[PDB]
Amino acid sequence: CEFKLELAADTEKLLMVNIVEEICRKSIIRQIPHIDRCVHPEPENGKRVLVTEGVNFQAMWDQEAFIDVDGITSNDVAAVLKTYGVEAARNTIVNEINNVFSRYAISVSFRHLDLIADMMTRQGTYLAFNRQGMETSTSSFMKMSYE
Amino acid sequence: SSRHGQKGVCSRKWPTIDMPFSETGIQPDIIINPHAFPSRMTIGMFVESLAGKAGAL
Amino acid sequence: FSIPDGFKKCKHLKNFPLNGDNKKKAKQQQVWLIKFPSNVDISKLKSLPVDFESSTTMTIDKHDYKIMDDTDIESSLTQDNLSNMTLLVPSESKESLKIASTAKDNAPLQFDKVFSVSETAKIPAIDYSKVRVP
Amino acid sequence: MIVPVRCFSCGKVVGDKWESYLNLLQEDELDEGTALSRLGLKRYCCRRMILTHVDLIEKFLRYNPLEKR
Amino acid sequence: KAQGRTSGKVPIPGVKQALEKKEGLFRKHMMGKRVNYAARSVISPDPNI
Amino acid sequence: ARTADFRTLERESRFINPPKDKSAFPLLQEAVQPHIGSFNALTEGPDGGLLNLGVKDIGEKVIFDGKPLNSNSGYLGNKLSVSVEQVSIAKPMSNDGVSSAVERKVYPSESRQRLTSYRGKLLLKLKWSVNNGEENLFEVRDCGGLPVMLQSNRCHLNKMSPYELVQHKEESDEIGGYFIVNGIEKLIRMLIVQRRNHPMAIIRPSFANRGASYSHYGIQIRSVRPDQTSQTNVLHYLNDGQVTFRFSWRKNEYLVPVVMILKALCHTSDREIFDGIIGNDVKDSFLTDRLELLLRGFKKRYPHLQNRTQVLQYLGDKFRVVFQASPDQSDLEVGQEVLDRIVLVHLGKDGSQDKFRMLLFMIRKLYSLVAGECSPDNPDATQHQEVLLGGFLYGMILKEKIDEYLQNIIAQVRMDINRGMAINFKDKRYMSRVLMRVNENIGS
Amino acid sequence: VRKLLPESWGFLCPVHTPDGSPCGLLNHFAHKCRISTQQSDVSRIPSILYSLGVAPASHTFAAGPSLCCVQIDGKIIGWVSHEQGKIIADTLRYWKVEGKTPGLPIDLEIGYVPPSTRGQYPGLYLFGGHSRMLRPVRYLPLDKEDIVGPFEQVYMNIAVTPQEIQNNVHTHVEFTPTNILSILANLTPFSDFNQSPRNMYQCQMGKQTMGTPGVALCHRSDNKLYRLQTGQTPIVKANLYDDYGMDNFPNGFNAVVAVISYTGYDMDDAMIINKSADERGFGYGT
Amino acid sequence: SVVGSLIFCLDCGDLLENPNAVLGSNVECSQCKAIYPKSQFSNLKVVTTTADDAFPSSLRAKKSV
Amino acid sequence: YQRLRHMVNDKFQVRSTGPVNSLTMQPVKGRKRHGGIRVGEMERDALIGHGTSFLLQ
Amino acid sequence: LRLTAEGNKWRTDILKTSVDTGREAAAEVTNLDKDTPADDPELLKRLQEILRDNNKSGILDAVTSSKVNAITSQVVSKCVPDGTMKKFPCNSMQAMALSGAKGSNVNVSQIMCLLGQQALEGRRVPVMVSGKTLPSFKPYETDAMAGGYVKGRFYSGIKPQEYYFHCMAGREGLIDTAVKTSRSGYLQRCLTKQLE
Amino acid sequence: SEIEIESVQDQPSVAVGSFFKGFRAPSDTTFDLYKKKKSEKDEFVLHGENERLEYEGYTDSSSQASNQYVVGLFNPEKKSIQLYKAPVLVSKVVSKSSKNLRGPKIKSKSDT
Amino acid sequence: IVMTASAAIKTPQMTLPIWNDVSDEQADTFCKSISKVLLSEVIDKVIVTETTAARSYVIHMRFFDNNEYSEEYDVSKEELQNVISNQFI
RNA sequence: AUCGAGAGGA
DNA sequence: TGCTCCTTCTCCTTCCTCTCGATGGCTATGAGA
DNA sequence: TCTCATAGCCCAGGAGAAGGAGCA
Ligand SMILES: [Zn+2]
Ligand SMILES: [Zn+2]
Repeated sequence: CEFKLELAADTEKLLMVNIVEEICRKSIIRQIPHIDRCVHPEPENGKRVLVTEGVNFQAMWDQEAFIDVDGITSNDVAAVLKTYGVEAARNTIVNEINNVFSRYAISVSFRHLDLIADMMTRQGTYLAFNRQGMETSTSSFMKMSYE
Repeated sequence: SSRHGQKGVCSRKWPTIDMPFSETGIQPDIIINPHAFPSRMTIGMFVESLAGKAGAL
Repeated sequence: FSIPDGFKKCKHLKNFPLNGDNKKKAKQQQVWLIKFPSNVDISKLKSLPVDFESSTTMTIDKHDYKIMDDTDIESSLTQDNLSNMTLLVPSESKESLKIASTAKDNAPLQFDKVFSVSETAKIPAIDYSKVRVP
Repeated sequence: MIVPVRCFSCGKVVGDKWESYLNLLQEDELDEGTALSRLGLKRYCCRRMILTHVDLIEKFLRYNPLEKR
Repeated sequence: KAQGRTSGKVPIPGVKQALEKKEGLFRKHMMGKRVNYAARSVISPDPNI
Repeated sequence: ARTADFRTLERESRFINPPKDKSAFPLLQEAVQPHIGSFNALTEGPDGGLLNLGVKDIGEKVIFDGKPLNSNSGYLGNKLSVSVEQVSIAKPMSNDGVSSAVERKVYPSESRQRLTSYRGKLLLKLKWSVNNGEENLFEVRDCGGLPVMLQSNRCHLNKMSPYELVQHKEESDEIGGYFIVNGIEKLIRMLIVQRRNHPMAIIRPSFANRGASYSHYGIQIRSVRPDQTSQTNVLHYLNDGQVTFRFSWRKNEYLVPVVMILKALCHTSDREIFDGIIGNDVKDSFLTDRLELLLRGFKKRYPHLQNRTQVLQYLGDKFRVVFQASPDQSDLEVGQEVLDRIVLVHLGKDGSQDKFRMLLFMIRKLYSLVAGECSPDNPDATQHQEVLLGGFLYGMILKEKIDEYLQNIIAQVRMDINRGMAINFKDKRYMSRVLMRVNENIGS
Repeated sequence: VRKLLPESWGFLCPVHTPDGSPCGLLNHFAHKCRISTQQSDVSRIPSILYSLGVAPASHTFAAGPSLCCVQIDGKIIGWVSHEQGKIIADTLRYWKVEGKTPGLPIDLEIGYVPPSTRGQYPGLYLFGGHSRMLRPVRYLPLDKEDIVGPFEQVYMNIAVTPQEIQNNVHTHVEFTPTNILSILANLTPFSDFNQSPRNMYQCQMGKQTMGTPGVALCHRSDNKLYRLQTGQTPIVKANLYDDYGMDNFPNGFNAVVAVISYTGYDMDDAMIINKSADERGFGYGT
Repeated sequence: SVVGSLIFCLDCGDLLENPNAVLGSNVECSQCKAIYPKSQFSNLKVVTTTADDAFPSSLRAKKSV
Repeated sequence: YQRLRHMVNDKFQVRSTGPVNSLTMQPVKGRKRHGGIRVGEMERDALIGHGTSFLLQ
Repeated sequence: LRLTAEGNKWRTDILKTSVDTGREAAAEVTNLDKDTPADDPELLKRLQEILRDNNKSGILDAVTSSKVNAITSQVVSKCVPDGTMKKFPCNSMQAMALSGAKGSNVNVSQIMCLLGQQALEGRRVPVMVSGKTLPSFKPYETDAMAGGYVKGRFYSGIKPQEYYFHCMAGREGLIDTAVKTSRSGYLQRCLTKQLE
Repeated sequence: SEIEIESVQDQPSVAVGSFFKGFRAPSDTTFDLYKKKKSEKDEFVLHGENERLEYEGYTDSSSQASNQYVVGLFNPEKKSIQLYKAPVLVSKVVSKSSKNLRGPKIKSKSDT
Repeated sequence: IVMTASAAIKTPQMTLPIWNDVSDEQADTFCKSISKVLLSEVIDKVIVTETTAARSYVIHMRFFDNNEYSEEYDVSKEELQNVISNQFI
C-alpha cells in the first residue's frame, strides 16, 4: 500500500521514519479495551479455563455463548471492586494471598488473612495501609509515630 | 575457628579424665560437632584431618 | 608571506609525463597509488610482482610484507570524486603545481591499483606435543 | 615463642629434647622422622609438639633496649 | 525549606527534624528506650538444665 | 624428594642471622608494590617526577593594583604574576628548632614513641614576576611538615640493609606502605573508576532524568592529564538533532552544542565533518539525516559565526566570570584556555587534529549506539575499569592545595590594593608583611 | 553491581569478599595482579604500527564498523580491515613476549575487538598507560611469560591446565590455576572441597585471628595490640605459606580432633576443648 | 557533488542556502559568494527504510525458521 | 586452629542504676558508659502479642 | 562418603550421557536439524541471536536446565540409596540426613554424586560480550558444563571452573540473605501499626 | 605475474595533496610549494589564495618519517615504470571573510 | 496487596472458565478473537521517500501475506483498509 | 557528650 | 459559563560494639633591640 | 620603629496536589 502526503516549509526536516514508527505502535485494529492477550492454560484440579492478560468484563459478559460467565476470577482488586461489589474483591484478596503462600508451600491459617481482608474494608472500599490508609483512622499519635 | 570457615564457641572446657581416650594413648584437643558437615558441605576438613594425621606420624 | 623561518623555498620539480602514452581513454594505462613503509630500500629492486591482485607477497630483508590491493575509496567505481588525495603535477621546476586530469575536465582522478603493504612476521605454529603433557 | 614445656594433650615433657633435637638436625644432619624416633616420641601427639614449633623468641632478642647497640 | 549560606551545607536541627524519624523523638526516646536492670551476652548450650 | 618442606634449620638461621645484603622473601614486596610505586613516582620518573610535571599546568596568576599614575584604563599597570617553577620534598630531617643546627636523620621510632606525625618539610620555588618579567623575583618559602610514605623515596628506610633495619628498631620485613599522622597509621584506600581515555557507550535512566528530549544514548569519557588528574566529558544524543555536552567545573556543569566545539578546535568545512563521521557509509540515510539536522540547525540557529576566532571570542565572553581571569585577558585566549583545560586534556597543545578526530569518532559511535548496531555496556565488568591509587590522588590533592593557596595570595593582594597601601610590588618588606599576614599552614 | 561477573577470571578474587554491608563490592586482587605505576614508553608504538601497514587517519577520512580503528590508549592512529587487524594483534603480542624491538615494553595490552553482531564497537586498541591491571600467564607459541590486561581478556582464550590444551582452542594457559586466588584464599587448605560461602566465611575469619603482630613490640606505641604466645606452622599448608612469608607470623596451632558427638554439647556449631590443653598453653592471649 | 539531500560547494564545501527556498537562478554561499549550481540540479530526494527492530510481533518470530 | 580476636570479656554489658542522660532523664548509651540495652518497636509488638501489659508498663 | 567400584561405574557411565545434552537442547530450541556439531556457522549465528535476546536466552536455558536436571535426578535416584560402599545403618551420613537432622538427600547427592547446575536467579550463568562464558571456552561451546553443569562432586574433587561458578552461586546467596533482613521488617511494622 | 622496475626518480617530481571530495580548484588558484630541511626528509609546505579565500598546510612530522608513497607510471608494451617519491600535502582553507573579531572585553564591571 | 493498595498491577490477569461443549479448537478460535492486534504486527517494511512542488514524501508499506494474519488474528485486508482509513492517518 | 567517617559481629 | 487531561513539585524506609577528629580571618594593643 | 606576637570578635518509586491547555 503506497500513498502520498504534502507539507509546507515550517520544519523543513524531521525524522519521518521515527514518526511513522511511533505512530504504528499505537494503532490498534481489534483492541478489546484493557485486554492484552489470552492463552491456553492447563486445568489443575478444575475444569478448562483460559488465562487472559488484561482485565475487562463487559465484553466478556457479551461472550456468554462461548464462556461460562459465572466463575470469572482474576488477580486485580480495583476492577473487581468496580464490577462485583465489595465482598468479591475480599475473596480475590484471600485467594491471591493463598496463591502466593501456596507457591512456597508454606501453610498460613485463613483466619489471619480473613482478619486482614476485613480490616482493609472497614471504610467501605479497598483501604491501604500506608500513610493514606492511616489518614482516615482517627488516632493522633498512631499517625504521628509512623511518618 | 578452624581453617574451613566452621567457626564456633567453646561451651565447656572438658576434663581430660572425662575425655575419650584412644588405643594409642592420646585424647583429642577439640571435639567438634559432627552434624555441621551435611548442611555446610565442608568435606575438606576430613582431608585436612587425614593429611595432618599423616604428617603427625 | 613570511611564514616561519624553518621553512625554505622549493626549487626543483620535474614535469610529469602524461602524454608519453596517453590517448583517448583506451590505452589501458596502469597509473597506481602505492602505500609503502619507510623502512626499506627503494632503488635497488628490479621487479614488482603485484599482478596477482590478492596475494602479492614480497618478503624484504628477513621480514614478510604482504602487498594488498585497495578497491576502496582510492580506486572504487562507486562514488564520483571519491579520491581524497589529489594528484598535483607541476609544469616546470620552481612553479606551482596543477591538478592532473585524464582529459580537459579540471577534475580529480583516482589510481588504477591502490595497495597496502602490511609487515607480516612469521608467528610460528604451536608445538602441540610439547604443551599437552598429562 | 619458646618451645613449650609439656605436650598439649599428654603431659610428657618434651622441650628438653629441643636443642638436642636441633643437635640432631644441625650437627647430625639426619632426616626428620629418624631423629624424632631417636628422641623417642612414639606417640604422635608430641611429634606435633616438636615438629610444628617455630622459635620466634630468638627474633625478640635483637631489639634489646638495655643492650648498647 | 529556607535559603542558605551554601558550600558547607550544615543544617543545624530545627524542631521539625528532631521529631520525624528514628533519629527523631517518637522512636529514639518514646518507643526505643535503653532500659535499666538488663543484661546482654553471648550464649552457650546446656542440655542439663 | 618430598612434596613440602618445613626447612627448620634454614628458618632458624634466617631468624638469628638476618641477611645483611638483600631482604628475605622477595615475593612479599610485590604486595605493597602499588602504594610505594605510586609514591615514588612523585619525585623521580622518566621526566624527573610528575608533580613537577603537574605544576607546569596551572599556568600563572595575574593581578593589577589599580594604579592611578599619569589614560590608565588600558594602560593600568603593575602586572603582578605569581607562579611556581619547582616543588620538591626533603627527606625527614629534624633538630632542636632554635639557632638551626645541622639536622640529624629521622627514624619512624621517633614518631612511634611521640604519638605524633612523621613529617618532611615541603619547599617550593615561587616565581614572583612584575610586568612581564621586568622585575623578576625568586622567593623561597617553606610550607611545613608534609607526611611521607614509609620505605619510600622520602623515607630513609627505603634501601637500607635488613641488618640495619633490625638495628633501626624495625621489623625485618617492615614493608610499611602506610602513612603516620598523630601517632596513628593510616593509608589511602584504592578505588575503581572508569577506564581512562576510552569512549564508553552507555544507556541509563539518569541521562533522561535531567530534562526533556534527552535520550539515554550517551558517550561517557574520562579525559585525563599527564599528572593523573582528570575531567568527565559526557555526550548526550538529543531527540532534536543536536548533541549536548556535559563537563564539570568547580561543583558546576555546563551544556555546550558540539559543533561549537568542532569549529572552535579548528577552522574547517562541513564536508570534513561528513568525511570524519560517517565515511564510506553514505547509503545509511539514518545518520546522514542526523548529520543534516545537525549542520542545518547549527548554521540556522547562529549563522553569524563563520570562523574559529568569532566562536572563540564568543566562548571567552560566555565564560569570563567563572574561570577568574576577567580583568585582564582577551576572550580569544580565554576560549583557547578553556579548550585547553576541558576538551580532551590528554593532548594539550598540538592536539587539535587528534582532538577533532576523537570528537568525530565519539559522534560516530554515539549515533551508532542510537541505531543499535552495537551492544550496551556496563561499568560493572573489569573490561572497562581502572584503579585509583593512593599516591597519585595524594599528589593531585597537594596540587589542589598549592593552587588554592596561590589564589588565596592573589585574593590577599586584591584586598590590600583597594586600601591605598604600597603600590610597587618590588618592595621586599611589603611582600614579607603580606606573607606574614597570610597563613601557609599546609601541613596541618 | 554487587554481582560477580565472569570477566574477573584472574584479576579479582571470587572467594575473598566480606559479608554484611560491603558484600559483593569490596573485592581483592590476586597475587599475580600487578598495578602498573609507569607510563610505559609506547612512543614507538605508532611508528611500528605504520610499519605494519596502517594508513594514517589524516590520510584516511573514514569511520565505520567495517574498518578496524587502530588506537593507542586514547589517541587514534589509523584504519584497517579486520583480518589484518587480528593478524596485527596476535603478531604484536608475539613481538611483545619476545624481545625483538627495543621500543616496545613487555606490558602492552593489545585488545582486538572483533566485528560481532551486537557487541562493542570494533577496533584494535593498545594500552600502555598508568594504573593498568596486569597479570602474567603462559604463552604457547613461544612458551614464555605474557603480561595480559583485562580489556583484552574477553576476546582471547585463556586455558587452565596444559593437558587439556586443544587444537586452535587456546593461545594462553596459566602457570598454575591457583593464580586466580588471593593471598589469603590460598592459605585455606583444600579450598576446592568446600561450599563457597564457607570459603568466604573462612577468608573473612582469617582477618580477625589474634596471633602474631610482629617482633618489634617493645618499640611501638599502638593503641590496642594483641599477642598470641604459642604459634605453630601448619603441617597441612600451601606452598605460598613458604613463599610469601607467613612463616615470620604464626597465627595459630595444630590440634588433634575427633569428629564425634560424644559430649552432647556440640550442637549447631559448638566445639569442646580438653582442659589440660588449656592448662598447658592452648593459645594464651595478651 | 550532491550526496542525498546534502550538497556543498565544489571549492569551499560550506553549507549553502536551500535551493527550494531561494528565489534566484543560483545558490549563494553563506561564507563565500559563488554560484553553484545553475539550479538545474537533480532534485533533493532521499530513500529511507525501517531497521527491523521497532516492529515486534509473534508473526516476526514465525519468520525465524 | 586459630584464635579469633573476638572474646567474651569485651562483649558483655550489664547495668543496675547507671548514668542518666539528663537532657531527657533517659538511660545513656555505651558499654563503658554503663549503658543499658535497647528495646525495639518490634519487641513492643512481641510484648503486646503475649498481652503482658504489666511487664510492658 | 564413598561408593563401590560399581557405584562409580554407574556414576561415570550415566555422566557419559552429558556430552551432547546442551548440544541437542540447543538444536531443539534453535529448530534446525539435530545431530550437528558445536561449530556450524548458521548454528553459531542463531545461537548469537538467541544470546543477545533475553527471553530467548531464558527459553534455551530452561530447556537446558530441564534436560540436565533429568540427568541429575536419574543419577540421584539410581546411585545414592543403592550403590554405597556401606549401607544405611552403617553409612552415618545417610543416617543423619534422612531423618530430618540436617538438610535433605540433596546434600547427600551433592557430596556423593554431583552438584548439578548452579542456577543464578533461576537460569544459567551470565555471559561475556563475545559469546564466551569463561576465558577457557571457545565461543558458543555446546557443553552443559560450559553452562555450569557441575559433574564433579565434593568428594572426588571439582574442576576450577565448577568452583568458580559455585562461588557465583554463593555470592548470589549471600546477597539474597543480606537483602531480605531490612526488607520484610518495614512491611511488618507498617501492618502492625494498623492492627494494634 | 611479474612487473619490472624501470626508473626510480630521486628528485622531487610529483607531490600529492588532499583537500576533500568534490574539490576541483579552478585556474585562479595556484599550489605554492615551500621547503624544509630536517636532514632526513622534506616537509613540503602548501600555500595558496584566490579571490575570497586562502588555504595553507604542510606535511605532519609524525608520519612522513614513518611512511612513504610512490607515484607509479606503467606502460605494458614497454613494461616499464616511473616511480616518484611523494609526500601528501594536507592543507585547509580559511576565508578572507575570517578577519573578524570582538574586542577583548564587553565593558563589564561589578554591576554587570 | 496489603500495604500499598495499588491499581496498576504489574501483570493483571483474568481467568475465564469455558463450557464443556466448547472444544479446544473453538476455545483457541475464541482466544484469537479476544486478542488485541497492533498495526505494526502486520507491517513488514516502511519506506519513506522524500522529494522536495514543495516538500513532500511518499510512504510505501509492505505488509505480510493476508492469510497469515487472517488465520492468526482474524483480520481481512479490508479491515486493514478500514483501520488505515479511520484511526492511523 | 553532637555530627560525620571508618571497622567489626549474630 | 463551565469542566476535564497534561505538565511540574513534593513526599516519604534490622540490632549491637569500638575509634577519631572536629571554626579562618580582620583588626586592636604590646614589648624588643 | 618594624617585627612578631598574639587579644577580641564576625539514583529508587510511584502517588498525590496543583494548576494550565484545551473542550459541551
Ligand atoms: Zn603428645
Ligand atoms: Zn562556497
